[PDB]
Amino acid sequence: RGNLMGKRVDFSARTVISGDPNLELDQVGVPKSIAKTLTYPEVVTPYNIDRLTQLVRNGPNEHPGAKYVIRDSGDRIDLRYSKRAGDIQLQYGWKVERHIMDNDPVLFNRQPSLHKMSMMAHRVKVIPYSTFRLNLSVTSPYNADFDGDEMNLHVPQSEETRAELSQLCAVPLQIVSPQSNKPCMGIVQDTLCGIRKLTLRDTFIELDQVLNMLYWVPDWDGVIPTPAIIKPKPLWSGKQILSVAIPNGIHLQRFDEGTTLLSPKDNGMLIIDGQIIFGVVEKKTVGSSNGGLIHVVTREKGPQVCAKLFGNIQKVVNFWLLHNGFSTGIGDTIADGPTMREITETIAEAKKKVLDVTKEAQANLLTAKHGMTLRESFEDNVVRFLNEARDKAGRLAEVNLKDLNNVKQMVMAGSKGSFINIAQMSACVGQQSVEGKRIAFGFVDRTLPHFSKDDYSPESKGFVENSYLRGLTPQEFFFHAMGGREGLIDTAVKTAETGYIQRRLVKALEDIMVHYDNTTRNSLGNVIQFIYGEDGMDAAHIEKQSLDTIGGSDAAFEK
Amino acid sequence: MNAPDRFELFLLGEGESKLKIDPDTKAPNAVVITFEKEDHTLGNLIRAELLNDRKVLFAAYKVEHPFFARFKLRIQTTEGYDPKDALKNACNSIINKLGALKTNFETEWNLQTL
Amino acid sequence: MIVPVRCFSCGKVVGDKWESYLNLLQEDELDEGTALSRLGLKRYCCRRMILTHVDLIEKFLRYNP
Amino acid sequence: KAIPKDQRATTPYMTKYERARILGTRALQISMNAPVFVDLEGETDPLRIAMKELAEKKIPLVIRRYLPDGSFEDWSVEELIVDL
Amino acid sequence: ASRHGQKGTIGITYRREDMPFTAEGIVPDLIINPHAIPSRMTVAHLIECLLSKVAALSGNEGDASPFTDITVEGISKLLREHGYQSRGFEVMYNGHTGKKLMAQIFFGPTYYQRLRHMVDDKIHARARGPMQVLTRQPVEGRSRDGGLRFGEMERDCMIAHGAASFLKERLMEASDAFRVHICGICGLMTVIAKLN
Amino acid sequence: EGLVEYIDAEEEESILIAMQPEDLEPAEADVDPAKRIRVSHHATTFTHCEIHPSMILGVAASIIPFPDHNQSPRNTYQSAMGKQAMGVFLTNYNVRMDTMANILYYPQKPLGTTRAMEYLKFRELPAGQNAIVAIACYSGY
Amino acid sequence: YDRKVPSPTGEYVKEPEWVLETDGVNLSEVMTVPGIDPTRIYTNSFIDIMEVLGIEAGRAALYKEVYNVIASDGSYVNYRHMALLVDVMTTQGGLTSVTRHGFNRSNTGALMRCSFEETVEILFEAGASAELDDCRGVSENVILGQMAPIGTGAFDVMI
Amino acid sequence: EEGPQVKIREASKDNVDFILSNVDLAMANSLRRVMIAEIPTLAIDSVEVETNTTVLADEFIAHRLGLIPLQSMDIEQLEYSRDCFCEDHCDKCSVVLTLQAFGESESTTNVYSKDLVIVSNLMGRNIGHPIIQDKEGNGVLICKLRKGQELKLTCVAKKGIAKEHAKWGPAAAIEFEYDPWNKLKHTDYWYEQDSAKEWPQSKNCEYEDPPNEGDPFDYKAQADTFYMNVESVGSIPVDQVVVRGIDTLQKKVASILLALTQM
Amino acid sequence: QNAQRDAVTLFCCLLRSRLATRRVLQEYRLTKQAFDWVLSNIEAQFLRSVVHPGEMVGVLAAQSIGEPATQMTLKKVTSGVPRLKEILNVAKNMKTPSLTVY
Amino acid sequence: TLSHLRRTNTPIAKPRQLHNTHWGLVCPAETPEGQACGLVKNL
Amino acid sequence: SNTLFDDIFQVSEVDPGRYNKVCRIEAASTTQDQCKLTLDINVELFPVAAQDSLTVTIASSLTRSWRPPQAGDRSLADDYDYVMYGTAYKFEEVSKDLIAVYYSFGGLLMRLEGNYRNLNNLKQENAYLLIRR
DNA sequence: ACTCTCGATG
RNA sequence: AUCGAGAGU
Ligand SMILES: [Zn+2]
Ligand SMILES: [Zn+2]
Ligand SMILES: [Zn+2]
Repeated sequence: RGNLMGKRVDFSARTVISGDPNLELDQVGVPKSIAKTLTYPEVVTPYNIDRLTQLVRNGPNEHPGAKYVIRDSGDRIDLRYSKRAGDIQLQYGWKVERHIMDNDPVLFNRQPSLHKMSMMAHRVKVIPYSTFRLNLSVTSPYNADFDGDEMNLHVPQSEETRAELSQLCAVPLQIVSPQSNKPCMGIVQDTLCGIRKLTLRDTFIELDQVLNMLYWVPDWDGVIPTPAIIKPKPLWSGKQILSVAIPNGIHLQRFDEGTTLLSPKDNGMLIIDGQIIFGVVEKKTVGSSNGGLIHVVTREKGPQVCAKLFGNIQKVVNFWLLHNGFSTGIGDTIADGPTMREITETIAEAKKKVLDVTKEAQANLLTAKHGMTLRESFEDNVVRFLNEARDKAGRLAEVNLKDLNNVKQMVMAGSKGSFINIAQMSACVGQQSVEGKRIAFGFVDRTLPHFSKDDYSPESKGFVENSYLRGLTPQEFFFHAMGGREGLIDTAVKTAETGYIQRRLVKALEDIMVHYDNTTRNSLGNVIQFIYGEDGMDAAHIEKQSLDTIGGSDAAFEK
Repeated sequence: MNAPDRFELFLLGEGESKLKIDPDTKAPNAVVITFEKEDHTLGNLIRAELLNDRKVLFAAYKVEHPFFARFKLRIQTTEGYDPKDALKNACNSIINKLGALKTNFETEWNLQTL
Repeated sequence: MIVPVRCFSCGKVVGDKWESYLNLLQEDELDEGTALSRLGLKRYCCRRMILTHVDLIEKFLRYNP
Repeated sequence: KAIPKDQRATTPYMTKYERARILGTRALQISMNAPVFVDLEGETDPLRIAMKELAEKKIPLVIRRYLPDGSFEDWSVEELIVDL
Repeated sequence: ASRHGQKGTIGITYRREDMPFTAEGIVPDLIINPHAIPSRMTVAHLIECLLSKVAALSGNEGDASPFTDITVEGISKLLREHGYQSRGFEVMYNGHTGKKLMAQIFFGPTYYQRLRHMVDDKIHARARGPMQVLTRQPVEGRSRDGGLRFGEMERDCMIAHGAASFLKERLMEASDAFRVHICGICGLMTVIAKLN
Repeated sequence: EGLVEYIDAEEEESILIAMQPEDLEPAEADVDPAKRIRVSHHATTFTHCEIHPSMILGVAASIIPFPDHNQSPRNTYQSAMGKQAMGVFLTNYNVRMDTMANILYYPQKPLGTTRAMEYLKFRELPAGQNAIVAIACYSGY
Repeated sequence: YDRKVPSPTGEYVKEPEWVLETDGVNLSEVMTVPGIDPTRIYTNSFIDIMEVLGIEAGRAALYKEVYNVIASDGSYVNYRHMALLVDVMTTQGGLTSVTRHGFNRSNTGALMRCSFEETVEILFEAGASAELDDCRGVSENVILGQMAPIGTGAFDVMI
Repeated sequence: EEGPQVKIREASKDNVDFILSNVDLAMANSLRRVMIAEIPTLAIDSVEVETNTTVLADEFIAHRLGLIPLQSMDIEQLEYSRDCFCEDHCDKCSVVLTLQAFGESESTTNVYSKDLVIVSNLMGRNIGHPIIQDKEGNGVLICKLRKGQELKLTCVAKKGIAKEHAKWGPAAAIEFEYDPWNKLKHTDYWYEQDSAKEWPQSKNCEYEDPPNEGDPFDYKAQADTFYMNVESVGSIPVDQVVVRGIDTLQKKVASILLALTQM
Repeated sequence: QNAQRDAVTLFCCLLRSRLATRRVLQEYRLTKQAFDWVLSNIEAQFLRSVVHPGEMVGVLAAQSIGEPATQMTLKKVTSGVPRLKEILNVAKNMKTPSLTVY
Repeated sequence: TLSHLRRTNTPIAKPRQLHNTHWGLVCPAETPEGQACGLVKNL
Repeated sequence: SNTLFDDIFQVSEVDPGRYNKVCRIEAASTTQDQCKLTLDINVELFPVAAQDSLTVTIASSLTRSWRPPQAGDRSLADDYDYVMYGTAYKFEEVSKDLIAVYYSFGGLLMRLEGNYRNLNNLKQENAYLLIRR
């Protein structure tokens, strides 16, 4: 287990990681002192020597040099010691362990490795400061964020091995994933809250920015496109410049709820030939979505186009934003005075619901729902009554927050957060729960020693009524604690139970593979599937289309 | 540790010239000036005044990455004008304002008490 | 651990204002909010530096040798 | 056993894996001063030579595809089709 | 990082000029991202900042004692009496360009922690080195220029990819790789290298 | 003088504890809307009242500014991290010879404090400084 | 329960129907009752399904359950993946666990079962019986540090 | 005179609140940035330590002296140590100081910047004097001593600039605002009810006119007029901070232009 | 050549639904030249979408379920992870049995 | 240092849950994460 | 080289849809009672209001980088105040004897509907829009 | 009952 | 070599 199917290994590195937006998707900012240490055996040849010798000359401590040279006999020349270390005439048919350089192929992984995607070949770009740096939108497959996450890096030694990494493994080829026949990388955080504000109709950008932005995009064709507006002051729309980043032969049609080829909600999406026609761009368009601009561009133009797409979208939106700016104050959880009155009573009327069911049940009138205890039915009624209270008080808050409320602004992008996160911050936080039920009776027939025995009312059984803003009360706080202790617990137990699944799943399947007859079989030759997937079709190359033979009127089938 | 010394921001290395000029391949009458060991203080000011002159078509700058102290100006000018002049005129135009200012401040500095 | 020379964010000198600050509280009997304004600290990055700097040095000087 | 030049089912297109290692094993030989059967418009890197050797089908290798009984078919890199 | 479970590493260092700046001349010591504030509902962080602003100004202690009559409002009503906007927004200027920022920004003193775990204490990197007596594999830990474990699980991923040769190269030429002799009959490491 | 009793878990069982003594036993007889929503007096029996509620918290979480206005597992994270915070661990660090000990250069008492910081001697031996922070998208680094 | 079923006219629409949900299992005797539709009746105990309706119906439920584990959280996984797992379980004739009893007794070369929970024994009863390991298995060429019959090593190269 | 124009309003020994009329923002900025980051100054870039029995550590102490404000009025006739032709320093590109203070008294002996001691031949130029604005007469609190502790040091101040390390900053704060009312609409104010009862009004609204509610129709609005205030640290008085800012800016613009001449 | 007919079946049912005579002509007005392109194009675009012999799906399928499994975390059913634990074990001893009769 | 002196440890139905009676005696928040979670408590 | 369409309209609804700098305007054509219009408009740059009478043109006229001025000495179809340029994307048969066209001026959308606009509002990239007085 | 770094003992 | 605290999703 530990020495034969999983060894410790030479030519490897490991470091803290941190995000860098001006770095192409498939790249990895390898810090210098590591690239000073790691080494790829290159064989002398007429094609290289001139470069190659200059390295042996540079010596193992100024970046683009090298360590060890090796000769016919197989004797190791050590470049840091040795009298003859500023000398040495490189002889064809020798080798030269050398400093990893820019644009080399390397396997760059994060543990745990529960994917193909947790291992992807990148493209080196050597840098100062001691962090493996990477592009944001290679975050997901690895499942990294930059609050400490440490990451490994392996280096190939063989010429064939380099190919294997650059040809089968590399980051652009993994973009569209077989796992869920969808793309596994999207556009996240800053970039994404931006890919949107930029694109509102309202958003207007005038000349001087336009020219920088234009220029910012590398693949820019150098043709100031003609401003939508020419009159008084010739502006461009957001959409307009973002359209530059979008290549040509790219066609996308969306349609959400209120969408009409006029789109008075700037709804859906319409894109014709590297040009955006209407509709805000947000996660549905440019997320790791199925219809996804990224699913499209990858299949249509090619992987390598889509790789360079990510960068360009990023660099423009990251910029515009940098000059527009964005924030979040407690003000962004505050809400309208008369709504904090409407929320209040919206809870209060639910507190009377419960009361009345309870006083009802206290008279043996409460009817048992076929097959559950009168006490089960009471509970379920109550639980529901305050789940619907929280959610109603919550929805109530979702509306004051105006189109400028920075929390909501992220929510509309789909960058972070949700309705729930508003609810708990601005409204009431809700019913706490342990093992599916509302707070137990640990003490005898009572929750805490600050309550009378036999007390099934909300307060007493773990309903927190205030918000994460106004603040909880002692009791509330202590129930709430029990909430996400359970949470933490099964979280770190979720990880152990599952860790084992993914080991076994792997070990049984493991040796299954599609053989050269389009069968599907293990090491014994015992057939398992007669066609892979039953259609012999790689999951990547596949997508949700409609079958219009299936639906609608015998008339309109024929119309 | 991997940290590069601070002086590598305003001091030119070995065979590294303040201006390295290349002619933009995509457009015509167009030019991309690399500026080494300089930053936004400079490129922004050049760009603003590189747009006041009415015989200029296009100008923009960008710091390709903040780690390094380089920046890339791109100028495209009208049929006739050679950007190297557009830039020269520009630069001079600036210097005259800065002198102008330097005087005018020193003028009004002197009139006040303390 | 001794007063910091020059405030972090802003830059303005402040290590010259410690002994003077402590003498405004304890001696002409003033609240920290006035003292801080008198000594020429009108921003709050420059302010927070004094209202906080805690003078542990007074307590390692305590050890003999 | 064997198998003829005829009676070959086995995709007449190239797998990515076949290619992958053909590009590898060639990249190898070029990188060890063995001859290049192309003209280089101006390349040094052993792989991107072999990419060009291949994309003018002048690579002299033969894949031997194994079927799961104990048999196989031969395929010259002239025969196989580089779609991808 | 902060005080409410909002851990974060430095991504970069900018000099005072390149920072955004408030009209009063002030520049921030540290900029966090707004995207890490909705999902972990770390509201206090925001409140602290509001309170701590007020306190540094008026020259008093910020009382953030838990179960109290202190209010986001109660603070905000004070922060105004002192001439800033009551939710700690301040108009800022992008220092690159001098132009104003289109959005107003949350700005205030917020008590931050420095944590152990710095980088230079982690940045282990090997390129062949010592090997354990028994196994002849590379050694554990960076304290002695050890390897990194290409664990069972990372193998699965190389198999997934279909990179066979790479799997051999990693599992042999780096780490364990040795030659033995073997009898062509009683197929065993019985044999006898009188090798010479 | 019998003003205070020592109560364990088991005896706790047979009592009634008041939270705040003020608002929890004067006669019943407006509400600044931004104040939180505490419950009511509904209880008459009160045998001993809680000293003050913050004393349900341990050493670490007592350091947190406003943990009530905060998701409960977040507080728990800070409480495993206040113990990796760099500061002055003891005045005499200069004279103790120990493997590995880090001390901050300009230790700074916090601006936002807990009443129970006083007994934890946190303002006297801080860990952390008092930064001007800006919540914003900038370079996207 | 809700259902999408053809109108006489062509349009797919919501005939809302009546379904009974149970707490406990005896397939053997419920589908034999009056009034139920035996052609539909479903148990979450796929194990029962097998022993009643034969293996090929049991495969289908075993999938349909695994699906509901995943789909209930939101997650989509493209069929073929789950299909394979399910199909590997269900091909020795019966249901074959993904623990050491099902897939690690299953007549494979010894070394591949070594590389999993019960290691030592498997080598012993391999020993005494005198098994012959094929060396066609991933896990076995990895122990021997050779090219694996995998993407790059599934074919052979020549001249 | 010609274009760019000034009106001083308040003026002190360290404050210069002025109006800067008729200019691109571009430059009002690039001035400010330079003023921060590019004007040269003297401060301590090498401490040579003989004996330190003090509480504090060697390089802690070092750090502090680095930050110490030093006279820099005749800086522009000192040289950068990297430029002169002398091994290490020379009184032509450095200024050496000494610190000797020894715990004598029972009652806690203080070491101020006042106790720094010019050694090197100045050459009769105003350079490297610990700057003291302190009323009681002692600059900075360098460090404290007990009964029997020493500090025995040798500082070496060199010419330098903010970009390299911020000790060479000659300026703290740089108040900066334009278009007090959002006439130009460069920002989009954030609000609960009234965008204009909810923010406040800078003193800078007095020296400009309102909008008169109804008055929209034209277009094209640029930024003249910027309301600054340079707070000097003392190394240079305030006037020179703005001036040298303007000069040094002008100087590196020169250096490009003259680098076309040279190509 | 029967298997061949079967795998394709569904793909065509789409193909014939899209490329049918009212539709080609009236819906999306094609022309011969473009049409014969659409045609030759699809064929390749199909061919490209085939599985490559070598594909180690064994693992791939495991991983592809072994991952989103680790992403589950929190109407009376055994659901998520424990259910997955139940199913793969081939649980005789199961906790939420249920019949569902129509 | 204060915290580590004030520490508790428990060897081995459901003991990891914050339990009602802990109110006032044990700290609700203070606890390590993961594989000893809630078994280790702080007073 | 020429002009494609012309009409005087009158505005009914002026619609701010959670937007300050843009309004979409449903306006109708004096003259022909088989014709109406829908227009997303920068109302910060060119104000507009209730019961208004506006003048329209389309054109394809008075494609390399966009130079600006040097045109305070040049040709301009700029007797008009407000002026945009868009691509066009759909030609919808309302059925009839009646037809509508759709333009996008960088997302500022347009709807238009009549039936002489046949040999007169091409299928094309070009489409300025010039709105006067 | 993933990969990690540290700190300790017969 | 054997045990004890922390890293990250
Ligand atoms: Zn300050
Ligand atoms: Zn033998
Ligand atoms: Zn000198």
